[PDB]
Amino acid sequence: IRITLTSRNVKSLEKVCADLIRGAKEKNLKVKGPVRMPTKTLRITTRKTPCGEGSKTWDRFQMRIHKRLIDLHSPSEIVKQITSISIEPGVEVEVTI
Amino acid sequence: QLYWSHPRKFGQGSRSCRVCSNRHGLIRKYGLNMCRQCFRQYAKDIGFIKL
Amino acid sequence: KRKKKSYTTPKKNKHKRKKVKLAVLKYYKVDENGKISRLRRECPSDECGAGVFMASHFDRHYCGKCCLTYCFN
Amino acid sequence: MLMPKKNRIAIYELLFKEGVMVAKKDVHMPKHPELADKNVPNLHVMKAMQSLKSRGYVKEQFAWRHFYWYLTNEGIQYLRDYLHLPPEIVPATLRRSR
Amino acid sequence: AVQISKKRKFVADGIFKAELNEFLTRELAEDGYSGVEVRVTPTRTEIIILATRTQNVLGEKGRRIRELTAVVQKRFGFPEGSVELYAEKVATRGLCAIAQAESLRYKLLGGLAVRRACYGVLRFIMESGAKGCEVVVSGKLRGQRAKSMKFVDGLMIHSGDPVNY
RNA sequence: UUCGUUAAAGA
RNA sequence: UUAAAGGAAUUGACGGAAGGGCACCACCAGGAGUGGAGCCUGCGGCUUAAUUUGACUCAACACGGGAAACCUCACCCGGCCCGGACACGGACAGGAUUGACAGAUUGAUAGCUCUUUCUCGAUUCCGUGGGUGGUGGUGCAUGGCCGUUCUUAGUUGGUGGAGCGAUUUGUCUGGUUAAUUCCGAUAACGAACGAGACUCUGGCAUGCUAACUAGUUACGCGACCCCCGAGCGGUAACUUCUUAGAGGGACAAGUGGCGUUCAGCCACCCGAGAUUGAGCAAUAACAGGUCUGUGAUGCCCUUAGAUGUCCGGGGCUGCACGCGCGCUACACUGACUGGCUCAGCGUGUGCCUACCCUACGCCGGCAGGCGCGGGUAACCCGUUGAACCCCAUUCGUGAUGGGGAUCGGGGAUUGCAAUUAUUCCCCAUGAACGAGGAAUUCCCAGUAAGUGCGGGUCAUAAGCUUGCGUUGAUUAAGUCCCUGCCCU
Ligand SMILES: [Mg+2]
Ligand SMILES: [Mg+2]
Ligand SMILES: [Mg+2]
Ligand SMILES: [Mg+2]
Ligand SMILES: [Mg+2]
Ligand SMILES: [Mg+2]
Ligand SMILES: [Mg+2]
Ligand SMILES: [Mg+2]
Ligand SMILES: [Mg+2]
Ligand SMILES: [Mg+2]
Ligand SMILES: [Mg+2]
Ligand SMILES: [Mg+2]
Ligand SMILES: [Mg+2]
Ligand SMILES: [Mg+2]
Ligand SMILES: [Mg+2]
Ligand SMILES: [Mg+2]
Ligand SMILES: [Mg+2]
Ligand SMILES: [Mg+2]
Ligand SMILES: [Mg+2]
Ligand SMILES: [Mg+2]
Ligand SMILES: [Mg+2]
Ligand SMILES: [Mg+2]
Ligand SMILES: [Mg+2]
Ligand SMILES: [Mg+2]
Ligand SMILES: [Mg+2]
Ligand SMILES: [Zn+2]
Repeated sequence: IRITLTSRNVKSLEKVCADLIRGAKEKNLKVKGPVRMPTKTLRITTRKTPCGEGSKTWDRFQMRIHKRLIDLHSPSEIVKQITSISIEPGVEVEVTI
Repeated sequence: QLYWSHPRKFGQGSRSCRVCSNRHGLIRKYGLNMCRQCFRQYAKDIGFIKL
Repeated sequence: KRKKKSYTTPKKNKHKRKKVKLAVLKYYKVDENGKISRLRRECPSDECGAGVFMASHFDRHYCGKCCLTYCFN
Repeated sequence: MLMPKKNRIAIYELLFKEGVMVAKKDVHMPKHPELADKNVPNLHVMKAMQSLKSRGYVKEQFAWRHFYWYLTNEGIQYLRDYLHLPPEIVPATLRRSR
Repeated sequence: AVQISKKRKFVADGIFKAELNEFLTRELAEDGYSGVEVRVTPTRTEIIILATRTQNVLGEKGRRIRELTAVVQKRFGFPEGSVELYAEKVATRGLCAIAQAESLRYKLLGGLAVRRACYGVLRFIMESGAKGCEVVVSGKLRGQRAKSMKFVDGLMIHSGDPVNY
């Protein structure tokens, strides 16, 4: 049983990771590590201008999609107990049994 | 009536933009439909930063 | 540019379609003051031939709603 | 050019059930997608809603392809003329708020 | 049942954010519009509109917010009342530069000439705790050529990273 | 080494 | 006849005035080239019914991400429809407004029109006002955005000196620096924007944090040569390799010299680094470009035989010519054949309206087909088994086997349709080109160049562009002579 935290901002990612580990230390569950996935980056290069005057000057837009995985083997009742957490909207939660 | 021949399943004429249907300028295959004229204005709103 | 499109008139000013018929239409014929006689041919049973009569032609018959066309020698 | 008799009363029934109509720019020339709520795709919807936006009944807004039609208090006051046909029923916009 | 990639779902969500935000600044230009906050929740999709004048959002008897709820739910794919809207009154009117430009639009429409409107918004922003503003109004003003009128008071940082926040 | 003209107004 | 003419003086602006600085978009010492030949792609002139158009020094000329078979398309040719909203009003058909089979005409089975006559039913048809649309015109009316000045370093206020005042000093003789960056001299003192500082990335490291969607040591399953406890790959702990969070780490600090107490340069060491590359980037201008980006818009034209939108062709490609960015070669440091061996960004599915990425087996020589499987992704392509490079053979100074342009035949694939444009493969024809005149472009270290891959349009799809990797130079680290710019 694993839980994937897919995040847009790394600061809120680390905050919700610290909150989850702080809420998971006190229970009798073997908490595995928040595995650092490699950061996804969607680079887009843009002409900067509707009409072609001047030098070939290009916008270079990026994103930094971050991803963490934890492994918490438990029955589904304990999973639904852990599931109810108020979260910042920059982080998405998925579960996989 | 025959208003719609040319079934338009491919090519430049099929790609219609989400913003202003600027099918002359190209529309990128990024899970996205912009112009490059309006993606500049709306990239910081949809989540793209320059850095 | 300054391109001037002028009416060279290859074709004349043509007329559009105008729907014109007689004054009233008497489909049914009264015989012996109460018996109804039918002159025109009905439409076959394809959810069209309830009250729809077909068009007269030299060798064809044509329906109005669902455009069924029948031919006979 | 004659819309079927079910068409106008059905789109007015949808507008009376909701109060918000939604369409896109795609009137049949690149492609023919039908409307997600009704039978006629876009053209009869625009022809039915232009008479409502031109009589000062329903406001108009646009979101990048899509026409969103906006119900007015005076819009309901002139939809009373449509409410001649059913009994007096308030839609789910003005009656109550959860 | 259906699913898409993480590399495309986030940019689809961002296009949804920009679509909703810019359509609400189109149609809610009457009241003071600041911005939106959307919480991703699979039970009830909560959309929070931060507005300066919340009276037009609340409507007369809770009508306009339910109408905009129907606007969202009858295209964006959320049946049975999945999307729920909530307004937030913004107390600091002089903090939101979007609200300042939005009020400056309606002041420049109905008379209220450019010099007096620019000094009024500079005095209001300087009164509302700000360190420094810069109101620039450009266009055809009492003539043919476009006169570029700039007005600036206080302190302003133009270059570097922290200009954005 | 040479290169002419552009009014009336418009802050 | 006129309401000014004029005088010093202040600040801009402008000079075909001077002085001092800065710049590899200037030069020196060089490298790679272009201009020479062929081809690719834009531009001009022709031609054309049309070869749609904007842009013309840097600051236009593979730029409009502009690679067009139809779409894109705005240009010619011919032909449908009104989406003509809405108000008053004509007939209102004793309820007849819109749709079409058969034949002629038209590419058409457009009912476009005609002969023929069935159907839908108060939404109609027509007129008068009004509205819509346009990739129509006007970027010298405009918004926004970009480019350029200018990535050069330059601008401003408070208090106080000078002047009656506009104003001026501060903001400067000199030194240094990428910098108005500081030190200094000082009627100026503390200050502000800009430059730095800021953010991202690269380089170093901890047994700091931790991983079956990433690996390692042993061990077991288990193959193989000697057979001698060895070696090479296939299938219980720790993050060193892979990934990413925080913190550390570099500041010209240490020494000696050059310099005024200075500001700061030069050589060495410890160090991974004696500092890498980008983003943002002021006050203010151009009467720079874009109305062909829009439901951003002012004014003018049209709205029924349309400058609206479709349909079917042609066109932007069209050629006595000139110009620009590029690609291929002019070979032996090389071409061909065979073997060997190494990557890094990043992309990929039932999409908020049409769609992939590709393993395995068989067939075909190849371009390709068939069946089956995985992947919505550190999982599957994939331990991206790339090219260049390295080893062996052939070629032997011959426009040769280098060059592959032009040209004929055939075979595959997308697409509804490929011929006066697709694309790929096989055979064959085998040109100029012998290192390029005048002039000219870029460049200071993982840098130029050689070389391949990934994204953008994509279906077919790169010789363009954006990024990533492999090998990896020469010679400067200085200057105001040429050019351009700034300041006084
Ligand atoms: Mg251009
Ligand atoms: Mg396409
Ligand atoms: Mg384009
Ligand atoms: Mg302006
Ligand atoms: Mg203005
Ligand atoms: Mg203006
Ligand atoms: Mg003007
Ligand atoms: Mg003059
Ligand atoms: Mg004088
Ligand atoms: Mg060329
Ligand atoms: Mg040209
Ligand atoms: Mg020509
Ligand atoms: Mg046009
Ligand atoms: Mg104008
Ligand atoms: Mg005085
Ligand atoms: Mg001064
Ligand atoms: Mg690693
Ligand atoms: Mg500036
Ligand atoms: Mg409007
Ligand atoms: Mg035209
Ligand atoms: Mg070329
Ligand atoms: Mg597509
Ligand atoms: Mg030939
Ligand atoms: Mg080429
Ligand atoms: Mg030069
Ligand atoms: Zn658009």
